[PDB]
This record gives sequence, C-alpha cells and structure tokens, in this order.
Amino acid sequence: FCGKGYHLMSFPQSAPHGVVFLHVTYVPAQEKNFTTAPAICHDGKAHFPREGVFVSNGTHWFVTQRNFYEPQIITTDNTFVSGNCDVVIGIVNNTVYDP
Amino acid sequence: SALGKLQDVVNQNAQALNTLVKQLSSNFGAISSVLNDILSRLDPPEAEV
Amino acid sequence: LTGTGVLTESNKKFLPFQQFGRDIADTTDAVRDPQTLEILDITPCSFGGV
Amino acid sequence: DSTECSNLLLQYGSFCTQLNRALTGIAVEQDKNTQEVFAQVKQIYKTPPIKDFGGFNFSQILPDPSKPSKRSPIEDLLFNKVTNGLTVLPPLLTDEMIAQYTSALLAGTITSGWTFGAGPALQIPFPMQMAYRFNGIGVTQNVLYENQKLIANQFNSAIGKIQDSLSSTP
Amino acid sequence: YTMSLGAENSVAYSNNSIAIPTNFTISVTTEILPVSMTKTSVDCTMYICG
Ligand SMILES: *[C@@H]1O[C@H](CO)[C@@H](O[C@@H]2O[C@H](CO)[C@@H](O)[C@H](O)[C@H]2NC(C)=O)[C@H](O)[C@H]1NC(C)=O
Ligand SMILES: *[C@@H]1O[C@H](CO)[C@@H](O[C@@H]2O[C@H](CO)[C@@H](O)[C@H](O)[C@H]2NC(C)=O)[C@H](O)[C@H]1NC(C)=O
Ligand SMILES: *[C@@H]1O[C@H](CO)[C@@H](O[C@@H]2O[C@H](CO)[C@@H](O)[C@H](O)[C@H]2NC(C)=O)[C@H](O)[C@H]1NC(C)=O
Ligand SMILES: *[C@@H]1O[C@H](CO)[C@@H](O[C@@H]2O[C@H](CO)[C@@H](O)[C@H](O)[C@H]2NC(C)=O)[C@H](O)[C@H]1NC(C)=O
Ligand SMILES: *[C@@H]1O[C@H](CO)[C@@H](O[C@@H]2O[C@H](CO)[C@@H](O)[C@H](O)[C@H]2NC(C)=O)[C@H](O)[C@H]1NC(C)=O
Ligand SMILES: *[C@@H]1O[C@H](CO)[C@@H](O)[C@H](O)[C@H]1NC(C)=O
Ligand SMILES: *[C@@H]1O[C@H](CO)[C@@H](O)[C@H](O)[C@H]1NC(C)=O
Repeated sequence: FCGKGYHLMSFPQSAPHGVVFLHVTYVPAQEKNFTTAPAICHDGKAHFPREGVFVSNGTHWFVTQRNFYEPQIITTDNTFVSGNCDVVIGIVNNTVYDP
Repeated sequence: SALGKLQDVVNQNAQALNTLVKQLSSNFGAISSVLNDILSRLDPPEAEV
Repeated sequence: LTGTGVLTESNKKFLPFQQFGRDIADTTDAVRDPQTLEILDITPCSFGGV
Repeated sequence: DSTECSNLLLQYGSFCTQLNRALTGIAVEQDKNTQEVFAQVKQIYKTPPIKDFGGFNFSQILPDPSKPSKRSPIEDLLFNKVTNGLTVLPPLLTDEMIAQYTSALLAGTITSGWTFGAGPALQIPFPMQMAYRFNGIGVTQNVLYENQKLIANQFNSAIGKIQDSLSSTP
Repeated sequence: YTMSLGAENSVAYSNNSIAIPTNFTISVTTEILPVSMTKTSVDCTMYICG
C-alpha cells in the first residue's frame, strides 16, 4: 500500500493536479542459508522462541530475529517452555543456557 | 515518462475541450455551420429549421 | 459576413491573395476590409460568469 | 458500404472518432486491470519437485502436470463452469500466462512466505511459516506445533470441501 | 515475440532450511496519484447559440 518492501515512512510532495508520495521502505538483502528447527529439546522439555527463530550455522544453535541476522545464545530469557519433546515434529537436542 | 499519470489527465481534458470546440464547425445537415450566415440568408420559417 | 467583436490593429502578415482568417472552431478571427485593403483583427467582446 | 450514408455521416463531424477513442480507452483499461491484478511479481517461482510440506496438501491448487493447459484442478473446474463493424480484441495476457502468474504466486507464498512480496524470496519450511501466521493472529507457536497433524488434516478437508462445493453449486 | 513474464527463479525449499537476511537496503520509491482536474465551465446557451 505504501511502496514495495517493508514500509517505514513516507513523504508527500505537491504536483500539478496531483500528489507524489516518496515511500521510504526497508528491503532485506544479502540473505544466507541456515539450518532451522521448530523447537529445542532440553531436560525433557520443548523450548520455543518468544519472538525469534532457531538457526544453526552448522555446529552451534542460536536464536535470531526473523528479519535480520543477529545470533544470540539460546537462553531461558528468550525462549518459553511448552510440553515435552515427544509431540513436536522436528525437535532437535541442544542445551539451553540459564543466566 | 515519469509523470505520465498527470499528463494523461491533462491531455484527456484538453482533447475533450478541443473536440467540443471542433464540433461547432459541423453543420449537422444544415446549410451552414455559422449561425450568422443562416440568420442573414434565410427567412425565419426556414432559418428556424 | 456578420458577427460581433472588437476590431483592432493586427500584426499578421497576410499574403496578397489571403483575405480573412479562421480559428479552430471556423469562426472568423481576422478580416480584410474592402475599399482600404487593411487587415482588421476580430476579437470577441469581453464576457464571463457572474 | 453505402457511400451516400458516409457522405451524410461526415456532416456530423468526429462522433465516430470519439466513440472509437472511448472504446480504445476501455480496451487498454482492461489490460491495465489484468496487469495490476496478476503481475505483482517479476520472478516466476516454481515449487520443488518433492511436495514435503509437513502434511499440508496443495495438489488441488498447484498446477496439474498431466493437463496441457497447466492449470490447477480448481482452476480447471472454474474454467469449465464459465460459459457489422463489431470486433473483439483478444486480451493481452492469455489464460496460460495468467495461470503461470498464479502458479508463481502460489509457489512464492508456499515456499517463501510473505518475504517474496517485500523483497527477495527467502525460503522457510511451511510448518514454520504457519507458526508465524499463527503468531500474527495472536496464537503462540507451540499450539501450531503440537497440533500440526490436526491442522493439516483440517486444511486438506477444507480444500476438498471447496472443490466439492464449487463442483456442486451452479 | 512472445513476451516473457519474469526472470525464472527456483526457490531452494527444504523442510529444515531457512534464509535470514544479514543486511538491508533503504529503498525510496515514487508514487504519483492524480487529485483534481481543470475546473471547466461551459455556458450552454452561448455554446449552442452565441
Ligand atoms: C558457528 O558460530 C559459532 C559462534 O560464532 C562458532 O564458534 C566459534 O568459532 C570460532 C572460530 O573457530 C572460535 O574462535 C570460537 O571460540 C568459537 N566459539 C565457541 C563458543 O565455540 C562456530 O565455529 C561457527 N561454526 C561454523 C561452521 O561457522
Ligand atoms: C535427543 O535426546 C533424547 C533424550 O536424551 C534421546 O532420546 C533417547 O534415545 C535413546 C536412543 O535413541 C533411547 O535409548 C532413550 O530411551 C531416549 N530417551 C528418551 C527420554 O526418549 C534422543 O535420541 C536424542 N535425539 C538425538 C537426535 O540425538
Ligand atoms: C494430496 O491430495 C491428493 C488429492 O486429494 C491425493 O491424491 C489422491 O491419492 C489417492 C491415493 O494415492 C488416490 O486414490 C486419489 O485418486 C488421488 N486423488 C487425485 C485427485 O489424484 C494425494 O495422495 C495427497 N497426498 C500427496 C502427498 O500428494
Ligand atoms: C542455499 O542452498 C541452496 C542449495 O544448497 C542454494 O540453491 C542453489 O543455488 C545455486 C546457485 O544459485 C544453484 O546453482 C542451484 O541450482 C541451487 N539449488 C537449488 C536446489 O535450488 C541456495 O543458493 C543457497 N542460498 C544462499 C543464499 O546461498
Ligand atoms: C551492508 O550493506 C552496505 C551497503 O548496502 C555495506 O556498506 C558498504 O561497505 C563497503 C565495504 O565495507 C563500502 O565500500 C561501501 O562504501 C559501503 N556502502 C555504504 C553505503 O556505506 C555494508 O558493509 C554491508 N554490511 C555487511 C555486514 O554486509
Ligand atoms: C525432512 O525431510 C527429511 C527427508 O528429506 C526427513 O529425514 C526429516 O525427518 C524431515 N524433517 C522434518 C522436520 O519433517
Ligand atoms: C474601392 O475599392 C477598391 C478595391 O475593391 C480599392 O482599390 C479602391 O481604392 C477603393 N476606392 C475608394 C475610394 O475607397
């Protein structure tokens, strides 16, 4: 509705019998492959991200925000626990750090 | 051609005005397209037609 | 040729054969007066909406 | 072909030009409408050959390779259910290219989420895409993950009911 | 020629891989929308009859 991409803001400009909108939008770029999982299995419990997504660079598991790569250590502060590991299809085993 | 949307509206309105002005030159089956020529050439019974 | 308008001086270089002038609507816009052969411009009298 | 009729028609001026120009404007407006509706992507996406979407079935909406028109079964049913100086101009986009545009949109929204509509197509598994959509309507991801088989079965049953309702309602 | 619809792109879909952006582009685009026309009024009596 306000340009191509994720809309940030817009500027109006007057034109003869018209209006010109300068739509400032956010475009993602330089994407990278990662191996992802729906949940983390730890101590017989399933951990799900509060706002982000589990990614792996090959050996280590992290959680990052969805629209920008910013890897962080999977802790209890950014995950929530629901159920055991027997139900979620594709759950992987990884440690969950406790601050 | 960046500003073609406004120029399209301007061209359509100017072309409609030009067509409306051009339609005065047609007699539509009458002897002349000029009203003064008809009013100066004919009696009112046929100038009425 | 009948009509109403203000007759003013003009700067249109008519060729010898040329007598009058016509606009897009075909209404006469300039005329050459007989007897004196001068070229008179025909400008419609002022009008507008009240 | 009457020349006397055209000689009398020239007395009325440029009415025919106005009618032809209005119809030409309508004719290009239809192509502009189709261009604005269907051509919202400049990349023609394809689904992967393996249809492993975590139990979700899209065969009724993906194009059928056995059909020469490359239409979906639903689109094929939709196309089956619709039945002096005059000329009909053909549309600029044929039905095959409109079907190709819809196939590209379906492949983009299945394999890449809403990311292809805002930039480059970023691949994501479909049971994760669904969880993101669940979080968009305010339901936690765990609910989707725990009950993924039931949601896939409900989705497939609803798609089949859509095809049955379109085939059973005139 | 028969017009192409787009460049062909095959999305590398698999059931356990995701693509995450590592950078961004701030893109400014123009959108031109007409608002009004020229306000034209025609004296119907003067147009038909003068
Ligand atoms: C995945 O990311 C982690 C974290 O950045 C990497 O682990 C680090 O790797 C560097 C380079 O060998 C070491 O100097 C650090 O000591 C490592 N940190 C830890 C906590 O082990 C890991 O190498 C990355 N893996 C791949 C395949 O890129
Ligand atoms: C993830 O961890 C669980 C629990 O530590 C593993 O489940 C065990 O698997 C072994 C052999 O596969 C069994 O003998 C145990 O009885 C299982 N324990 C439970 C509690 O189920 C699971 O295999 C691990 N998965 C991976 C991929 O390493
Ligand atoms: C997805 O749905 C289609 C259609 O509902 C399934 O295709 C059916 O498969 C069964 C058994 O294989 C056949 O008896 C039906 O005739 C098929 N229907 C059609 C319309 O072809 C398909 O099996 C489902 N699953 C997958 C993985 O594609
Ligand atoms: C993520 O990985 C996939 C597969 O490993 C990459 O897809 C391949 O990309 C190359 C180069 O563009 C193509 O020649 C292959 O045909 C692609 N394979 C498939 C199955 O599509 C993809 O490019 C990777 N993504 C990134 C950002 O590097
Ligand atoms: C993200 O992208 C921006 C540009 O889109 C990169 O900034 C450029 O970096 C190169 C090398 O450092 C410079 O030569 C250019 O002058 C920079 N451009 C601008 C506009 O500043 C940036 O480095 C990228 N970051 C990452 C992490 O990839
Ligand atoms: C993904 O597919 C592979 C086979 O290609 C399978 O082994 C694996 O279990 C699947 N994972 C999920 C989460 O469906
Ligand atoms: C009379 O008109 C002719 C042209 O029609 C012109 O040459 C002549 O000078 C005019 N004479 C007078 C007295 O106006």
